[PDB]
Amino acid sequence: MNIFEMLRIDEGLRLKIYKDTEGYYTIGIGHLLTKSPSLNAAKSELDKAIGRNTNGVITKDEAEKLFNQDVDAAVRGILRNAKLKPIYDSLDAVRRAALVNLIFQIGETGVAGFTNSLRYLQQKRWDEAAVNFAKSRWYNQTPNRAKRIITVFRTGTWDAYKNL
Ligand SMILES: [Cl-]
Ligand SMILES: [Cl-]
Ligand SMILES: [K+]
Repeated sequence: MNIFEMLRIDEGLRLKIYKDTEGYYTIGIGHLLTKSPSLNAAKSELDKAIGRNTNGVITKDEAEKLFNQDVDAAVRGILRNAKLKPIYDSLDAVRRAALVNLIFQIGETGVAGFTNSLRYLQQKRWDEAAVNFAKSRWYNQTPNRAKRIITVFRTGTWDAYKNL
């Protein structure tokens, strides 16, 4: 198991523009295209992303391409976040992956309300952070996925992703 496989399990793989759980235009492996309700706009974003005139459908390889970029950028931004880096730095590999996954999903803006949960992680108070993470819109709107992420934050093992 690793961040790519993990996120690959959580976001799936779709080669054609689709709407995510929030109803936004996305493609590939959870690659958000825009929060705009306009399909054209989404398609434009796609075109900008891939670097060609696609008409909403991409190849597997392309999809993977944007996914690599996505993971990398997420990590990179966590590292540029003064509030985030310390957290990340304090965690073991598995847990870090959970953190990247979370940010890949909700973004820094998203991660912004997790202050208290992040702190419990920092203090290595696993169970408490776990309870805390659950009290959030994030958990409420994507409870299955949240639950896995949370088990990883709590346990430090990939058990939750075993068998998926
Ligand atoms: Cl992009
Ligand atoms: Cl879910
Ligand atoms: K998805």
